[PDB]
This record gives sequence, C-alpha cells and structure tokens, in this order.
Amino acid sequence: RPSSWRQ
Amino acid sequence: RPSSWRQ
Amino acid sequence: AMGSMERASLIQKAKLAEQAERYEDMAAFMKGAVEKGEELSCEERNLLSVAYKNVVGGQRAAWRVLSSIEQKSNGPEVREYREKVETELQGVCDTVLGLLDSHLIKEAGDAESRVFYLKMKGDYYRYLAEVATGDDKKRIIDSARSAYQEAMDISKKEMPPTNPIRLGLALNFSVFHYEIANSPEEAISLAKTTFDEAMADLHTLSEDSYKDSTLIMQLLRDNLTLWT
Amino acid sequence: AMGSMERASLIQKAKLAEQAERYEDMAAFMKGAVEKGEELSCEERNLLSVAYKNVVGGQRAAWRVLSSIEQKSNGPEVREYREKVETELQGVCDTVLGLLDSHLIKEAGDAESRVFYLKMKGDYYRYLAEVATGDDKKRIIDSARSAYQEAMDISKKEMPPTNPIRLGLALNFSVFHYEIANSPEEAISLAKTTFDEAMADLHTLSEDSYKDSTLIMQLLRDNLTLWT
Ligand SMILES: [Mg+2]
Ligand SMILES: [Mg+2]
Repeated sequence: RPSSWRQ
Repeated sequence: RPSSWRQ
Repeated sequence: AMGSMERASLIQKAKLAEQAERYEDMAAFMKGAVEKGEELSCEERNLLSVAYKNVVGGQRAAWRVLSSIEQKSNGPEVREYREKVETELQGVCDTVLGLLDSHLIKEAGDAESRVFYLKMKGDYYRYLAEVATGDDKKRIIDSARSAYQEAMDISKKEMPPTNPIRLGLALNFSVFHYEIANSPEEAISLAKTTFDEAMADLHTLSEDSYKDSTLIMQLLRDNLTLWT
Repeated sequence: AMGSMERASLIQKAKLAEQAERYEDMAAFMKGAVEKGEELSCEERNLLSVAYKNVVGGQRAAWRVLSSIEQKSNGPEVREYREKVETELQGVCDTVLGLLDSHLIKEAGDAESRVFYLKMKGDYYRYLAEVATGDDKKRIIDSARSAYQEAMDISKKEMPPTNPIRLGLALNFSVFHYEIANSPEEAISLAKTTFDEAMADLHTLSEDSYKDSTLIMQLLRDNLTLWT
C-alpha cells in the first residue's frame, strides 16, 4: 500500500 | 487510429 | 510445453493469468488447451482471443513506436530493434494462425464458432499485413480479405444483425478496408450498413443483449465520426 | 545472450525499449551492458533500475493478485500458478543481485554510485522478502536491512539531505521498516526526519533540483499521511 520510489 | 474490437 | 497439464487446469490457469494481467502466460495456457484437440466452448474461445489480442496488441504498439522513430531517423539500432519486434509479432501471428488451421476452423461446424475463428484469421492476417513489405504482402492482404469475407457471408446468413460476433467482425473488416486495403468508402459503407441494420434489430433484445450490441455499435459510430 | 552487441548499441536499444514500454527487452539490454564490465554512468544506472523495477513490479503485482485469490480459497492450480510467478520473480531478483555482486558494487567508488547500487540491493532483497516463507526468510530480511543501512551511512556522510538518491533510499528503507520488518514507528521516524532535513536544505537548490527533491518528499509525505 505505501509508495516506494517510482518515476 | 480507428477502433477495432476491444473489451 | 503444456502437454502434461490437464485441459481443465489450463483453462483455470488462463482465467487466473487474465486476472493477473499476465497475458503471455494466458496465451500459452490457451494454446495448450487448444492443442488438447477438443473444440472450444464460447467462453474458451473468448479467453483464447483475449489472450492473443493482448499479446499482439503490445507488440503492435511497440512496433508503431519504433517504426515512428525509424521514420524520423530516415546507426542500425532502431531498424534492428524494429525488425526484432516485428519478427516476434510475426511469430505470434503465425502461432495463432497455426492453431486456427490445425484444427480449430475445420472442426467448427456451428455458425458461432466458425465465424469467431474466421474473424480471428482475418485479424491475424491483418496484423501481418500491417508490417508486411515483401513479395507476399498482397497475398497476406488477400488472405485477410478472404477470411473476413467468408465470416461475413456466414454471419449474414446465420446470425441476427445484433449478434456481437457479427458486429465485431464487421467492425474489424471495416478497419481492414480503411487501414489495409486503402478502401475508405468501403470501410464507411460497411460500418454504416452494419450500424443501421443492428439499430433496427435492437427491439428484439433483452436488456443484457442490448448492452452487448450497443457497446459495439458505439465503436462503429466512433469510426464513422473519425472517417466522415 | 547480448555478448555480441556493442555496449553503446545495448544502451541505445535500452532507451528504445523504454520508449516502446518493452521492459523485459530493456532489462536484457541493460544486463548485457553491465556484463561488458565497465562501470555505469549516472544515466545508465537509472536505465538499469527503471528496467528491472518495471519487470519485477509487474511480477509483484501479479503475485499479489494470485496470493489474494489463494488466500480466499484457503484445486492445486492457484497455488501452482502463484508458485510459478513467485519462482520467476525470484529469478529476476537473483539476476539483479548477481549483477550488483559481480561486480557493480565492488567497483563503485563514488558515493553516488555506491549508494545507488546498495539501494538496489536492499530493494531486491526486499522483493525476495515479500514472498519468503522458509528457513532463510530472516536472513533475506537482514540482507535487505544491511544493504539499506550501509547505503544510509554513506549517504548521510557524503550527500546533502535533498539528494534524490538519498531521499529515495530513505523512502524505500522506510517502506522496508513498515512492510517487511514490522517496525512502523521506525518507518514513521525515518520518513519524518528525512522529510524535515530535506525541507531545511531546499533553499540551497536550483529550480530544477528543487523539483526533483520535492517530488520525492511528497512520496514521504503520502506515506506519513497513510501511516499516521
Ligand atoms: Mg464440430
Ligand atoms: Mg570505480
């Protein structure tokens, strides 16, 4: 559910 | 560009 | 590679792959199911179609990106990579066409199954025609035409004008006319006649059948709006 | 399989594959470039990361769909297919970790490259930990932790608090704490301290650097909002 790094 | 069949 | 798996397990796994958006797996599972040699049900035909349409659709989208880059350019890399994707796409089309020829079409006796498979045959020859440039390109186009035409003849004799596979077939044959055969007037005439004859048959349908038919009629309308 | 292609051609084709959204091809091209044995530039490191993140991200999304279906169920098919996707995902993680170990990390002398690769190592051990259930699961988790920790120690000594790779590393290490290590308070403390120290350093940045840093700060904020 949480955001990890993404472009 | 035109639409062929798609679900 | 799927010969050791039960048919029912291949079908179940194709449905799981669809839910997982794993369309390459889905296609491989449905190829294995076809190679069991039994005819496909209505639902199973749809799974086969969805799987390969998604696989080849990604390849077509990539080929169009690369072809556009290649045209703006004209090193060997863009051409080489476009050729690689093109070969992969042709391989997938050949696999589908091989399933249809061995032996889905010849065992398809009912109008619904035979039209379904002939529509597929027209579609995958159409995808081959989109990338074709050699001595056989005209024959590829005529192979698409002939498959679509046989499907149309059967559908007009055996199905109501609102039948979803009849509508989708006419939609795709009209796209073939416009994009492949350079026959925009034929494309427009086919889409319009198909739409109008379906419109006049909607009154016969249940609410659920009406929803299916009008969804595909809207695609015909979208193309007519694009083309006129 | 890419040994016969020039390094520069592999890099060029990776960029073309990214434009074509052909991320499996992209990853294979960048694997071949790494195996040339030369260190990777800033841009090339980013291409490597983007390629494998997209490949493993699709596998992770599929594994989560199948794992959810499997849990609602508990035939062998859903388990078997989840196991298949799981094995494929583990293979991709092992490939990336093998590139890092042979020999990207040991040749990475600059802080920017070493932190980048140690962040990758933590991430791919984290993806292994997401699916792990056996005798080695605790060691997989500690391998992720150790890689993230070394990266953090270097980044805090050698980079400003707004450096995008330092910020992304802290973001992902906080996700590791929350999701993998069952340490939500550590996750929240890390995200908050990272955000606040970056906020206080924004005044030093150009407009373009400010845009890069605040984009990742917003991801930290999104998680803190989710977690508190
Ligand atoms: Mg029959
Ligand atoms: Mg070095």
